[PDB]
Amino acid sequence: RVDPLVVLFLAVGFIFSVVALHVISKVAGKLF
Amino acid sequence: TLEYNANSKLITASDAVVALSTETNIDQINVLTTSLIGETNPNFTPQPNEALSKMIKGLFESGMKNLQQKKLNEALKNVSLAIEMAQRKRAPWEAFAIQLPELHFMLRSKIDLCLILGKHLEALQDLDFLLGTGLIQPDVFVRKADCLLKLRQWEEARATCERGLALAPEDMKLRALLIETARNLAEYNG
Amino acid sequence: TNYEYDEASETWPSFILTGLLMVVGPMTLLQIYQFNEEVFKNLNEEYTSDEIKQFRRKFNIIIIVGWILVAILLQRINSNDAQSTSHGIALPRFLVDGSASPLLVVCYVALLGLILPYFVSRWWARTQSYTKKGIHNVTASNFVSNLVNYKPSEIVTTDLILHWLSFAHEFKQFFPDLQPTDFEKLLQDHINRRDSGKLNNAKFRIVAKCHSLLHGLLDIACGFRNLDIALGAINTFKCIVQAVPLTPNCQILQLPNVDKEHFITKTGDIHTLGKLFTLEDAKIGEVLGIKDQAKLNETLRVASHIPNLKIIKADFLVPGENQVTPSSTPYISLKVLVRSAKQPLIPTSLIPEENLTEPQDFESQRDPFAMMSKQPLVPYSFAPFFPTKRRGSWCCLVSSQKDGKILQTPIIIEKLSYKNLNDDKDFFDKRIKMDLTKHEKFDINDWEIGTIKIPLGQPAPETVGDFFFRVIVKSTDYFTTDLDITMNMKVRD
Amino acid sequence: PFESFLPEVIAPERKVPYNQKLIWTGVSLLIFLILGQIPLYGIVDPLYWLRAMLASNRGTLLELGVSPIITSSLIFQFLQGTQLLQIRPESKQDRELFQIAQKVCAIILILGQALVVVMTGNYGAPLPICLLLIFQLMFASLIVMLLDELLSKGYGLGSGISLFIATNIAEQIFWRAFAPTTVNSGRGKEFEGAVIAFFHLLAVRKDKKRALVEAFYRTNLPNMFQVLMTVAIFLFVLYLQGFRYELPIRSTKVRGQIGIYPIKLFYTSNTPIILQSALTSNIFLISQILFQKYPTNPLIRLIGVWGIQMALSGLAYYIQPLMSLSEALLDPIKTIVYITFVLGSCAVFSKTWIEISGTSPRDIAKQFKDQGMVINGKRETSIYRELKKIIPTAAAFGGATIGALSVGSDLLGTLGSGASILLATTTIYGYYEAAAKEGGF
Amino acid sequence: VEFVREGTQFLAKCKKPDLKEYTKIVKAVGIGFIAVGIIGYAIKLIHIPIRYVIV
Amino acid sequence: NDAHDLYFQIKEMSENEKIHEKVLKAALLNRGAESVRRSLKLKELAPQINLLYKNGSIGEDYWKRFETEVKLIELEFKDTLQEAERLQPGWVQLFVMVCKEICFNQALSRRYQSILKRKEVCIKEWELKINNDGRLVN
Repeated sequence: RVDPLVVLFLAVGFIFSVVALHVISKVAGKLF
Repeated sequence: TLEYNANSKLITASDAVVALSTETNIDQINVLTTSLIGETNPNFTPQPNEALSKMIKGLFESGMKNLQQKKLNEALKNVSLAIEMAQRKRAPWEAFAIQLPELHFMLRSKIDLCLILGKHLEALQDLDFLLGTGLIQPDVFVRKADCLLKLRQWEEARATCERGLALAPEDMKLRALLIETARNLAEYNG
Repeated sequence: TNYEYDEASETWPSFILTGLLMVVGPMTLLQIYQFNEEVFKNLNEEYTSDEIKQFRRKFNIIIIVGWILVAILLQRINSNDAQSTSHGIALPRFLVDGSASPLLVVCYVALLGLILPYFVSRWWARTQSYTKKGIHNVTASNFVSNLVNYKPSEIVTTDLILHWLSFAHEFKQFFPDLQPTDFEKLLQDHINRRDSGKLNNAKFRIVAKCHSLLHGLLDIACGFRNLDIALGAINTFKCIVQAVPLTPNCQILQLPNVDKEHFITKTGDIHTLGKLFTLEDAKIGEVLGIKDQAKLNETLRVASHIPNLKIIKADFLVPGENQVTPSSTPYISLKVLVRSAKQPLIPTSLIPEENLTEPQDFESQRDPFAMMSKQPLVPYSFAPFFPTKRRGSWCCLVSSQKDGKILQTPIIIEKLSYKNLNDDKDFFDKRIKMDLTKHEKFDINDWEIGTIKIPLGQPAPETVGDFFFRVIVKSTDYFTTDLDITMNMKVRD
Repeated sequence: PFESFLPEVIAPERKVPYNQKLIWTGVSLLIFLILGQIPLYGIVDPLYWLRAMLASNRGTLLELGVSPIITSSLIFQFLQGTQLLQIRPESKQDRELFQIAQKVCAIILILGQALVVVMTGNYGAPLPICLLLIFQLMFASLIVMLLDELLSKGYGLGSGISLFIATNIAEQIFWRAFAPTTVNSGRGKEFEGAVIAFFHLLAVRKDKKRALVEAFYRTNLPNMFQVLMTVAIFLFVLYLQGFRYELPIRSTKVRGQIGIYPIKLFYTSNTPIILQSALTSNIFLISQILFQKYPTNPLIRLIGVWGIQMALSGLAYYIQPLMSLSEALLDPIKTIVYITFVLGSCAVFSKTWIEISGTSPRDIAKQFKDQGMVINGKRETSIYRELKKIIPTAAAFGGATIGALSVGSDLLGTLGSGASILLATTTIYGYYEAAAKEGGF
Repeated sequence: VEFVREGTQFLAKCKKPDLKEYTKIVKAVGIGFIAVGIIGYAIKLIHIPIRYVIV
Repeated sequence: NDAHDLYFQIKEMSENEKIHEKVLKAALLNRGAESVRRSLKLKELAPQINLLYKNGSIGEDYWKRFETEVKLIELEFKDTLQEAERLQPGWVQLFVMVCKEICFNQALSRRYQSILKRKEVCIKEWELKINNDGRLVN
C-alpha cells in the first residue's frame, strides 16, 4: 500500500513545508 | 491476410511473407477442416476409426511380408508409406493413448529395417524422436549408440551409452558398446 | 543558549585547522605505510590485433592541498595578536549575519529538496532495473519469454543462441541506432573473424558485454531444467571467446596461426590436440602449413599449454558420516588431473592414495569447501580476439539420468592449479613412448591433483537404492577435453 | 480481533542485497537525524536522562522520539510474558492482529502523551496555533514510526530503535570530542571540544611544554586523556566480543549437517545493564522526591540525604557512582560495597533474564530435541546436563564482566557512560555479525 | 571463591579471536561507528546557523 | 504469438465471404487446443518460475505479469467454451475432451514433422558427406 520512496517523499515534503512556514513567518515581520 | 478457397475449403495465407507459427496454425486448421469434412456426425466420439486402422495394418503387413521374402528395400518404402498414411489420414481428435502406441510399434520396425539396410542418419533421427517423445528403454540406447559410432560421433556415443547403462547396468550389450566407444575415443584422442 | 559568533576571525581558523588535520593525518599515515604461473600473459599481446589494442586502451593531491592549507592557516594564526560565563560559537560572523544570510538557507533547502530525493530516486530506479545476477530486467524477461514458448523440436545451435542474444536490452542502451539484426550480423562477423569495417568499436563492446549475458542465459536455462540449451550456451561461449566457428575439428582451429583452406583440404583425420601431437614437431608444422620455426614455436607453446582434464576418483560424500543415508544432504567430490594434451596417461594405481582421501577432522568436515578455496586462481586465457583479458573459467553443472533435466543452478569454479603444465616437466611426452613413468625425473608426488567439490543442493531421496547422476565440467575459454561422467548414489541406510 | 484498514509499508518478496540495505539504512538515519534538529513553529521539566536515553530532544519535532514506540513494545512484551495474551504460533492471523494492534495502541498513546505534554508543558495555555502544533508533532510521530517499520521490514540492517539509540550515543561521544562551541570565563575563549581546544592551545599559546599539559588535564572540560581512555575501552570491549564457546553439533534426523552452536560471553549483553540503570534511576528519583517533599524523617534520612547536588549519609549514597580515583581513595568501604552491589546486580539480572526470556538451558535442550541436533561426543540424555554446566556460568560471568567494564569506564572518566558505549558497540557488532553470516560486502 | 574458578575455566575453554580476525572486526566496526558519528556531528553542527537564521 | 486472433479473423471473414460452417468449428477446436497447451505449460512452469523469482534472478515485474497471464489464460479458455456452446447447442462436455486430445495429437505431429529439418541441421553441423540413399561416403 505504501512504498519506501513514498515514505521518503512524505518526510521530505513535511520538513520542506515546515521550513517554508518558518521562513514565511520570519519574512512577514521584515516585510510587514 | 488470408484467402479462403471455395471448392477445397482450405484456408491459405494470401500474404507473401508469413510467420512460421501462423503457417503451422494454418496447416493445422486445414487438417482439422479436411478431417471434419470426412467425418459426418456432428458429435464425433474420440473412438478411433476402424477402416483407417485396417488399411494401416494392411500396409504394415505388406511391408513386413517383404522380410520373409528377404526383400529389404521395398519393405522400407512400404513401412514409410504406412507411417505417412497413419500420420496424415488420421484425424487429431482420435485417442492419443491409442495413436501413440501404434506409431511407436511401427516406428520400431522402421528403425530396425533402416538400420539393417545401411541408412544411419535417418535411423538416428527416428531414434531421437522416439526417445524424446516419451519412450526410454534399453532396446533404444543400443541402436542409438551403434548409429552414433557408425556416423563418427564419439562424445555423444559415450554419453548415450552411459545413460543406457544408468537404467539397466546388467545389460551384456551396453557394456560392450561402452568399451568399444572408449577404445575408439582413445584412438580419437591418443 | 545565546551563542556569540567569531566577529574577529580568531576562533574559526583553529576549528578549520582541526577539521582539516583530522582528515589529512590518517591519509598521510596510510600513504606512508602503504601463485599459478601464467604463460599467456606475455604471448597474448604478441598475437592480439592492434585494432583490439586500441580498443582495450581507449575504452593524492588532496594531501598536498591540505598540507598547504594547514600551513596557510598556521601562518594566519601566528600573525594574529591573540565573573560570568559567556557562551559562543566558532563559526565566523558574516556566515550568519552578513549580506549572504539567505544564501546559506537557500543552498541548504536546495540540497535537501533536489539533490537528495532526485539522486536517491535515480539510484533506486537503477538498482531495481538490475537482476542479482548482473543483467538488466528486460534482458532476463526476454530470455525467459524465449525459453517458455520454445518448441522442444528445434535443435539448439550457436546461431539460435546468437539470435537470442541479439535481443539484449543492454545493447540498445549502448547504441540506440542499431537494431537486433545488426547485432546478429556483428556477432557473426566476430565469430567468423569478419571485418565490420566501421562498427568495429561496437562489435568489440558487444563481444565484451556478451560474457555476463551468456552467464545469465545459462543460469536461466538451468533454472528451467533444460540441458540442450545449457550445453549450447557453454559451446557458444567457447565459440565467442575463441573466435572460431563451431565445427567437428575445432580444437585444432582455435590455434593462433592456421590456414583452414590448407588444413581442411590437406588432412581430415586430425581432429583433437592429442592426435595432432602424435606427429613429430616438423610434421606438425608441415601439416598446419605455416613452415616458420620462429612462429611454429609459438603455436607449439600454445597448443601444449591449454588444460585437459581427467578424473581420478568420482563419488558422493556426506560430511561427517561414511555412507549415503536416506534423506541426507551429500555433496559431490571430484579428483581431476589437469594435464596438457602432450603427456601420456598416468595409471590410477600410481597415485599414493594419500591425495584422494579426505581428512576426517571437525575443522575439515565442518565446511569441506575451505580446503578447495586454498587453490590458486586460474591463469589468463589465450583469447587473441576477445577484446578484454579474461581468466579461465570452468562451469560444472549436474543433471539427472532418469529423464535428463538439470536439477540445480550451474556452479562456476575458478580456483585450480596448472602446476602439471609448466615447462619444467616436459620430459613427459607422448612421442617418446619409453614408459616415462620409470624415469629418473618422474616422481608421482610432484604431479598436483586439483580437487573440485559441487554442493548438491537437494537431499537424497527417502527411498533405498541406487540413483544415478551425471556431472558435466566444460571449459569456457578453450575447446579442451571436457568431463562427461555418470555417478550413482547407493542409498543403503 | 477487529477490523482495521490503515496504511502500512509492504515487505519485499525477495531478499534485499547488502548495498541496497546499507544505503536505505543510511538515508533513513539521515532523515531521522534531520527530524531532530528542526524546531517547531507555534513555540514561543528538563529531564536530560530520558532525553539522552530514549532519543529525544526538547523544542524539536522529535521531542517524543522513540519513547512512544518503546513504551508500547514494552507493554506488549510484558503482556506476552505474563501469558495473558496466550499468543499461539500455530496461526498467523493472530500475529497480524497483534502487529496491527501494536500500531493502533502506539498511535493512541502518542495522542495522549502529546495532549498531556501540551496542556501541562511550559509552552503556555493560550486554538488554531495549538491545533497546528499538535498536527506537526502528530505527523512527525507517524513519520518516525513508519520509518521504524521500514527499517524492521527488511530494507534496513536491523531494528530502528536500537540503531537510533546507538547513533545518538555515538553523536554524544563525537560532540564531547570535537565541540566547536566555546566558553569565555575570565581567562579567555576556550573550545568545549577535546581535539579542537587541544590544537588551539598547541598553536596559539606558543609554549609547548606548558600548553600540552594544560590541554591534557583540563579539569573542567573534556581532554585528551578522556579520549584516549574511551577509545581504549572501546577497543577492549571489541576484543571481548569475540569470546565464545563453540560446541560441536551434528544432526540425527537429516544426517550430514555439521555446524557450531556459538555461546558468546555476553549472553544477554544489552539487558542487565539497562535494567540496573532503570532501577537506580527510579530509586534516586523516588529518593529526591521524598527528600524534597519530606524535610526530615528517620526513614527518609536513612534511605538518603541530599547535599552539596548529590546524595550523602544514607543508603542512596552508596548506590551513587564514583566520580574519579579521588572518591575511590576517599572511602574504600564505599567503593567495595558499590562494586559488589553493581556486580551482583548484573549477575542476578543475567541469570533471571536467561531464565525468563526463554533461553534457559532447559529451553535450549528442548529446542535441540525439536531440531534433533546432538553434541558430537555425547549422548541424547546428556545435552541438558551439559548445557547446565555452560549456560548459567556463561551468563553470570558475562553479566559480571559487563558490570566491571561499566564501572571501570565510569571511574576512569570516559567521554560517555559505559552503559551507552557498550550498548552502541553491541548494536553495531550485531549488524556486523549478521552481515557476516549472511554474506555481503 | 569458586566463582572466579568457574569463570577462568570458561574463559580458557572459550575461543579467543586471533589477530587476522580481530583486525577485520575492528575495521568493520570502526568504519560503521565513525560513519555514524560523523554524520551525526555534521547534522548537529550544520543546523545551528540554520536555526539561528530562520528562527 | 497465438492463433487467438486468427479465429477472430476467420469469424470476421465468415460474415462477409459466406465461408463454410465447418471451418469455423475447426478454428474453434484449434484455439481450444492451443488454450489447453498453454494452460498445461503454465501449470508446469509455475513452480520453476516461482523458484527462480524467489532466488532473485527474474525481476519483480515478471512475476506479476506471469500471475496475470495465469488468470488471462483461464479467462480465454472460459470464453472459448462459451463460444463453443454458442455455436453448437449442448456441445461443451465433448469440446473439452476433443481439445485435450487434439492438443497432444498435433503436438506429436509437429514434433515428428520437425525431423525433416532436424536431419540437415546435424549434417551441416558435423560436415557429413552423405550421398544418395543416406549412406556415408567418408
